[PDB]
Amino acid sequence: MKLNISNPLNNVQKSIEIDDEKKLLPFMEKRIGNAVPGDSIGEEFTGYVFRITGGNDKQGFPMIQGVLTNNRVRLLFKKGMKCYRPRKKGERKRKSVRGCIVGQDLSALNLTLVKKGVNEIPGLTDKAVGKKLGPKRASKIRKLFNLDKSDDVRKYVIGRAITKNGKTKFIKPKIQRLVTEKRLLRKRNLLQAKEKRRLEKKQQLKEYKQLLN
Amino acid sequence: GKGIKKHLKRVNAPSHWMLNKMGGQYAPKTSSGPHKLLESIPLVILLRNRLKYALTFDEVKMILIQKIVKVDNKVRTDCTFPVGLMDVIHITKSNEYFRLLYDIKGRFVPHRITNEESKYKLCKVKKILLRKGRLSIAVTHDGRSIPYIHPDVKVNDTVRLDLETGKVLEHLKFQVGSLVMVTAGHSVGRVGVISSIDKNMGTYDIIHVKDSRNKVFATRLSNVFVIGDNTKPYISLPREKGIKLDIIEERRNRLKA
Amino acid sequence: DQFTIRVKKYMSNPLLRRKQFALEILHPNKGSVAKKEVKERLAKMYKLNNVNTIVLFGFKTLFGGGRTKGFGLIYKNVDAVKKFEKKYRLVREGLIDKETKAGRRASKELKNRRKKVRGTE
RNA sequence: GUAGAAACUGCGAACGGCUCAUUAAAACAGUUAUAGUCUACUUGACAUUUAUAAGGAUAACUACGGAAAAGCUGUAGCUAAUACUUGCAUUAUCCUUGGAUAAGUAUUUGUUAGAAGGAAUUAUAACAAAGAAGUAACACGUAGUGUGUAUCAAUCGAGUUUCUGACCUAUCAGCUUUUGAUGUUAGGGUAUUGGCCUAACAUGGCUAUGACGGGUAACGGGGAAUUAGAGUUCGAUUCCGGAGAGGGAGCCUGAGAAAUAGCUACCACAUCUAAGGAAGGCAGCAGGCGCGUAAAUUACCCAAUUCUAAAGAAGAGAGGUAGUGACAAGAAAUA
Ligand SMILES: [Mg+2]
Ligand SMILES: [Mg+2]
Ligand SMILES: [Mg+2]
Ligand SMILES: [Mg+2]
Ligand SMILES: [Mg+2]
Ligand SMILES: [Mg+2]
Ligand SMILES: [Mg+2]
Ligand SMILES: [Mg+2]
Ligand SMILES: [Mg+2]
Ligand SMILES: [Mg+2]
Ligand SMILES: [Mg+2]
Ligand SMILES: [Mg+2]
Ligand SMILES: [Mg+2]
Ligand SMILES: [Mg+2]
Repeated sequence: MKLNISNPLNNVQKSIEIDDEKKLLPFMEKRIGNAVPGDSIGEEFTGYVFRITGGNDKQGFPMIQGVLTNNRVRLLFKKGMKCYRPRKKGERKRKSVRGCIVGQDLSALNLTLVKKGVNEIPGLTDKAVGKKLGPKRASKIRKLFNLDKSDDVRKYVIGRAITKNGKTKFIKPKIQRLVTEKRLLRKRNLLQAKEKRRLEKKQQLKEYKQLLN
Repeated sequence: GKGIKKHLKRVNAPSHWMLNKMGGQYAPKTSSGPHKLLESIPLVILLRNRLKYALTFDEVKMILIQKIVKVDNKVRTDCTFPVGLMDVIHITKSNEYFRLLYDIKGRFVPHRITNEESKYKLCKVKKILLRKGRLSIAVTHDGRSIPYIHPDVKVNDTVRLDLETGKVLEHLKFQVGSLVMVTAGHSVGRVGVISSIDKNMGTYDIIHVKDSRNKVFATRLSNVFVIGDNTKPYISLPREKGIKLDIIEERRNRLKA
Repeated sequence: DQFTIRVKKYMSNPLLRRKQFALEILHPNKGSVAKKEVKERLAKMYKLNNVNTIVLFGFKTLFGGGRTKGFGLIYKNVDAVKKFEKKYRLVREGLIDKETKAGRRASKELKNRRKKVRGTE
């Protein structure tokens, strides 16, 4: 029925409502994860290819990938699976879930875009949106801006907006795994402590060995 | 569940703590550490019930937050830390020193030693172990490992330990003429010398002790603590010097106005 | 007007910042001289340039009349009083004045907020 | 620099509180053993076969959704860590030289030597094979700490275990052993000993000094009532030990559970509903029905006693305070 189509490359998605057996006939009896032509659901969709990734049935139970049935089943879930979240550590619970074969009793599709066609379908293919968050580990910034050991990394981070009094202030994330001088004090302190312990053990052994007599 | 218990009820606490049987259903429940529960006292009890510095538990907490109380030359902030027999206590703010001892009853007291005496304590040896490289380690009543022990130290004598550095100063043997303090039933603060040793094979060894008033008492071996050679002790003692009179003459003395 | 003060088991407590003592008040053929006059007399005794460093509590009148017992507490400065005296004492003396009454109906908010999830919670 | 709704991570929820159904050499009490074992937090000792700093992925968050309903959740797009991973750089002995090398913590196998305990196949040492896991790619600014880490020892505990000790009944005299009953041999399994289990073998084991059965309106002690001295009768109920969470069985996490305000089924009972489905366990504190001769407030507070935590500062029907109360106890008007 209700279709949710998303474009992974450009981070934009659009929804349409279809109530017709003929328009949705090609989707039937197809598992999740495989491609499917999208001509039949609209004139503008000629040459567009979509891919089934989810959806849930009339009562609202989600679709899961493993089960090879056309209807609802009943499993016991654990920490590492999909349609569950534990309340305690080590908790396991039995719930009812829907198969992965596409049938007439679905209430949503949740399918993504694969290939474009000959028209532009405004609001799904023309636009694009950025990351919404920039990296924080230093090496990631080095790889993002193609830098070297010489290029200081504290200058290449992006603040957002502030317009208090100055037009640009650019408050920036704290970046991690940076080579603070402190982390060198750690190395030298560890080395000196190890050397002191070695000296103490040598002195203790010599005193003991002379102590026997 | 049935795991380790965490609470202690008041009428089940050891009787030498002397806790009021009203005012509460619980006792401080000392932590795990160098001393056993029954042969020790928590720091809260010492610092509230005995010395009267604090009026509640929270005041003990606000005392210990500021780091001014040292046991065995190290600051502690645990309100239920075990404080044990021969342990020295320093309160920096008031410039005071103490050593816990038994009195002639079974109850612990702070003895108020001076500064020069505050630089050592006495530890009794519980066992001697041989480890890798044929190096010896001594285990004391204080829960303490001493490496490179002298070859002439056995598993029942006592040693004198420097506190600034964990090194050994000298040791005292466990003989027929040594001076002793007793640490369990029917005689808990008594000081005498030693008269004889028994050595029963499969069971306990019985030893006899003679007082300085020529009174004789005996106990087990495992509750004997050597504290000096034949002549003199190596620490100061409380007012009574471990001399236990009986009830008739104790009462007679107490009635001397 | 005509009363006498006897201070017993006086102690100095440098770990805290106060002096600790017990108290006995004699007042024959009258009744229960008030706390303010006691504070003023103590201040006159120890020269106590101010009176806001004194705490008194636990006053009993000893059936028969004519005498009273209690406890006292004198601090080095008002900063210590505020630092390490409990709140109800600090309200009776008047050093602070706070009367927030959130109540033990906060348990309802504790419970019905555990059923909502990350965002709306 | 300071503060900081969410969320990831860590620790704790196995302690506390309640009840007495089961249970008659069982549980429990005094007295022993572990040379037959496990042990988080805390305490003391203390280590071995790119380096000016490595990896990818996921919460919270944004947009598009489904279901009557529930502490339900789908798809796509980012990003951290003491989460999850990988991995650098030094010395001690043989006889003022030099090479050899140790190149391996626990644990398993084979061959030997040997300060302590009543007793060793004990610490420990050598030779020949295997080999986990680790020794800081972390945080604070107080020369110090915090968090984490291999072995040993201590501490808080537990599992097993020796000897002795219970009410009435013989109209209960012979029980147990094909399907483990009593022993020997070899293994399996467990944290370790053991018919605890499996195969082969033998015919044993208990009993009128009461076995095997029946009954209890029987949880066991510390204790209570009454008695000159002997005795007789009680102990659901302040502390200690045991057992259980409607009745049975099974299981995950974790140092610790056969846990039930943890999970999975069956039997009984019972809730919401759009009829497709989803949720349940007061012998915890109050309170209600029923049962009966027979028993209190749907109150206030963390101030005291203590416990948990990222441990002054938060929380606690543990606990304290008051309300009802001729159970029981003490003093004491009506001159
Ligand atoms: Mg249970
Ligand atoms: Mg307190
Ligand atoms: Mg319990
Ligand atoms: Mg067989
Ligand atoms: Mg009983
Ligand atoms: Mg009990
Ligand atoms: Mg019931
Ligand atoms: Mg259960
Ligand atoms: Mg149930
Ligand atoms: Mg319940
Ligand atoms: Mg109730
Ligand atoms: Mg009644
Ligand atoms: Mg408190
Ligand atoms: Mg802190």
